[PDB]
Amino acid sequence: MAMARSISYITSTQLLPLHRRPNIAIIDVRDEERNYDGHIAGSLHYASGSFDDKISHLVQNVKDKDTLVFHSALSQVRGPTCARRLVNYLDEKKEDTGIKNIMILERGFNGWEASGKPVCRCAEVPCKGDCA
Ligand SMILES: [Zn+2]
Repeated sequence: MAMARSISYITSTQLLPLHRRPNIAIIDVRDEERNYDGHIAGSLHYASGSFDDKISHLVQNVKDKDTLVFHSALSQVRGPTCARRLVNYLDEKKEDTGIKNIMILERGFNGWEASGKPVCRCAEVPCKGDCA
């Protein structure tokens, strides 16, 4: 009942009605190497030494088709922080949002970490969306 107007999270099913196409990707920030501590799937984690040199980078590579999901887990608390930095860059430039549509994942990888063994293991490089 009125809860889907850009800049919002989507439930497991909410992903069905949309599922635009590969144009979607999940952004994460913390260090990447310090977050996984092993392997992983989907969503790419990045630094934050600039906080603005990462969204100009994404803005420069909008690729036209672009859907962005932030956090990678379930916005347990950092989600708002994700938007916080979004504001930081947008503050540096203005009306940034290199992404066509920004939303937050309902599951991300909370089930895997929380109730799906520690973290992805395997022994490959391109294993899953993002495995470090
Ligand atoms: Zn893996």
